[PDB]
Amino acid sequence: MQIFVKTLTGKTITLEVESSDTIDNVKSKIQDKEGIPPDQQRLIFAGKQLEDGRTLSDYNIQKESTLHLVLR
Amino acid sequence: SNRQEKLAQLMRQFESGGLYLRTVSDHRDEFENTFMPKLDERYWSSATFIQQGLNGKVHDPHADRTGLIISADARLGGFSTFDAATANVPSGLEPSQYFPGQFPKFDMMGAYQATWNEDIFSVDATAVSEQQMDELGIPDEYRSVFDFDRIQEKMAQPRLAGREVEPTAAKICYQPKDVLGIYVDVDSPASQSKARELQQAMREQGFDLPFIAYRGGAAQELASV
Ligand SMILES: NC(=O)c1cccnc1
Repeated sequence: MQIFVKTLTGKTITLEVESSDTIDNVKSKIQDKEGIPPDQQRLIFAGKQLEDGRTLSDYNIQKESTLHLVLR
Repeated sequence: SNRQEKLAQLMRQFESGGLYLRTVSDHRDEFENTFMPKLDERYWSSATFIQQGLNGKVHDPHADRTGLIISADARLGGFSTFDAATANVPSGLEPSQYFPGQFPKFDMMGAYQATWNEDIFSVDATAVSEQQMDELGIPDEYRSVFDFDRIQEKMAQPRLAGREVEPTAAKICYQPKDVLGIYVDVDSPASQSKARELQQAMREQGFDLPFIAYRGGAAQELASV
C-alpha cells in the first residue's frame, strides 16, 4: 500500500509499504529515497511520534495515511 | 420544520456563536451513503466553523462544491483551528466513542512549527492534560476545543482583527434534524447545479433546505439557483 510523508521543506514522499512493516523499515525506506539517516528521522502520525520496532498496523496506519517527517 | 424555519434557525446561530459548514466533493455520495443511512461507519464528519464576522475560508479547491449547513447543536467530537490530523476509527472500537477521547488535544505539528520545542514529541497529543500542555509551553492557539460554545472564543482574535483564516476543522456527528441549509458558490455554475440536485434529493425525503451563500463571514439566503 502507499503512504505519504510530508516534510517541512514542502516535499511529499511516496512510500510502498505493508502494514507489517516496522517504523525502522519505514525510516530505511526514507533513507533509500532521500539519503536521510534513520537516526535523524522523527516520524509523526496523528499527534504522536512513532516508535521504532512497532508496526504500521500497531499504529493503525492505513492506506494513503499521511505522516510528518521532522529532522532530529 | 419547514424551509423558512430552517433558514431562520441557521441565521440566528450564524449571528451568535456560529455553526457548521460541510462542503462535499461528491454530493450524491453524501446523500446516499452519509445522510440516508442516518434515516434508516461514516459516524464522524468533517466540517468548518462559520460565524458572522469571522472571515473564514471553506475547503473548495476548485470553487465548484456544494455542501450542507449544519446546526451548532450537532454532536461535537472535537475542533482544531489548523486541522490537526486524526486517525480513522480502528477495527474493534466503537465509532461513537472514538472522539473526543482520541481527538488530539493540541496540534503537535502546529505547536512545533510555532515554538520549535522538541519536548513536544515526548507526549501523545490525544492523551495529554491541560497541566501537561502548560508544562510544554503549548500556545493556546494550538489547543483543540471540545465545547462548541468556546469555538467563537478560540476564533476571537482573527475575528476581532478582521483577518482571513484557512478552513478550520470540527469532527461532528450530524443528525438529519441538524441539516439546516445547502451551500452554494454564487460564482460557480457547477456548484449551483449540484446544489439543485442536492435540494431535490433532500426535499424528496422531507427535508426542504434553503440555499445559502457563505463567504468571508457573511451568509445570505439565495431564493433559487
Ligand atoms: N468537508 C469539509 O467541510 C472539511 C472541513 C475541514 C476539513 N476538511 C473538510
